[PDB]
Amino acid sequence: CHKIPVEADFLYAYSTAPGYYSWRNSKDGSWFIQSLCAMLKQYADKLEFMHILTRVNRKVATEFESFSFDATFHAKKQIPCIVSMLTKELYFY
Amino acid sequence: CHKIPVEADFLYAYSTAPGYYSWRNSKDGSWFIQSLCAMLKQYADKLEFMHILTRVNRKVATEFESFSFDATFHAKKQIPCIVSMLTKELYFY
Amino acid sequence: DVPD
Amino acid sequence: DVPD
Amino acid sequence: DNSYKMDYPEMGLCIIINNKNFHKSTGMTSRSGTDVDAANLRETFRNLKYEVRNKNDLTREEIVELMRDVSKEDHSKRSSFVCVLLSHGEEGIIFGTNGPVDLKKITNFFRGDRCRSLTGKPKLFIIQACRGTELDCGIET
Amino acid sequence: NSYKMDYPEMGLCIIINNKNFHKSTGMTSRSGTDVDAANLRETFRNLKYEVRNKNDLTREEIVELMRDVSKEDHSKRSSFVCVLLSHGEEGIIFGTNGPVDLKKITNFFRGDRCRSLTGKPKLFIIQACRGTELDCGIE
Repeated sequence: CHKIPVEADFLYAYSTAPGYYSWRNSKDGSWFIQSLCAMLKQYADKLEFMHILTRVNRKVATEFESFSFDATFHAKKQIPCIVSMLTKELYFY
Repeated sequence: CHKIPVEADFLYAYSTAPGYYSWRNSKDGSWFIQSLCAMLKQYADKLEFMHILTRVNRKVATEFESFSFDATFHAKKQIPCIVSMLTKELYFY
Repeated sequence: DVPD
Repeated sequence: DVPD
Repeated sequence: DNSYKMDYPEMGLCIIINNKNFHKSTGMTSRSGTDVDAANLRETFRNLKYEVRNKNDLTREEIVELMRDVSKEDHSKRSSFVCVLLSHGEEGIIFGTNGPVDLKKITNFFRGDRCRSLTGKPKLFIIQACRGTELDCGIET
Repeated sequence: NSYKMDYPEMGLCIIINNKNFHKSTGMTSRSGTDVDAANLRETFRNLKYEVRNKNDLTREEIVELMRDVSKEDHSKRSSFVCVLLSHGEEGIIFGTNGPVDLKKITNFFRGDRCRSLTGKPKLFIIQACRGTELDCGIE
């Protein structure tokens, strides 16, 4: 007599907190996707996924600050949002 | 020169997926808090918080299934939903 | 079991 | 830097 | 560097809002069994060394006022902050005994620019509450 | 414990890349998202994933693409990755001409609705706005 829920085993890696802008840079790419790719390149041979995404959080949170001539969009930060309905640990190796 | 986002360093451990019911046994208490307390008591000295929550997610998803005299409320499942804006790993010791 |  |  | 500094003198506050009985004008049942929950949480978090403060049957104002006032404490000597809410709810909403409170309103008091003594420290919110009325009918394995 | 990831293939990586939008929108074309997609493709070839870049899809084309992929035979794949690069708002991803619920896209992979992926991790990486609040920061 065994079922799992139909929404289990989904992971949502959103680029930004619910309600907020997500920042993209014109030449280097969106802040989130650069960090996600840098972090996987560094650690997907070393670290469970959720810990890779926690490092993507820290990177985006600390190494980016919007720059703009428009005062309303200048010196703005961003924090991505891990939404995990996963039931086990995920390793890419 | 070194700001952090103000929504950073939050962790929301929800009992259930967005949109969905959450389930509580009238006698043993809610499935989430049941499973959350068992996994912290077992792993809070060994595991990082995200991995404790993943195992909570697995316990709610597999070990619990609703029993109701109301056919419309009977044989339902639950998956909790971890939402991390955490920037580092979290160890309870 | 009952919803919340 | 541009909002998405 | 990769791990929050969990070695301050204290682990921090653990606030447990345990609503079991609702004004009938809200039309929600007594939440049977939630005290078992509240007792489990108190003991579980006693072992992780938290200062557990337990509050029972709070109205939407009592909740916002507890949370404002706790957000004004000096947390400089604390590692983390935990808040557990046990109640009815809808998506984004937690019920006081008399009506709904938005989650974002509670969480905002602890934003990094509003509660400076918790800036940089993990703020945990464990929420036992409905987020709507869909039903997961599941699937065999 | 941990998911089983030595099936013969790691799985599919579906990259939808929406840079240029229709008239009825008036949304800026999202410059630099091509750097993003090219970056994603090579990262995931290194993770031994089957990548498929699709570019500039209407909201109808998206739901179709996902319905199709959700009816494939995933039995020999460990996992499924999906990347959406586009404008957005809370719960919403923008096709080149208008918005889609993210739950419409994701519902095609619900365990009851996609049997070859039940019990296997499904990853949705989403680069999109979720609103219009700004984070100003502190300290």
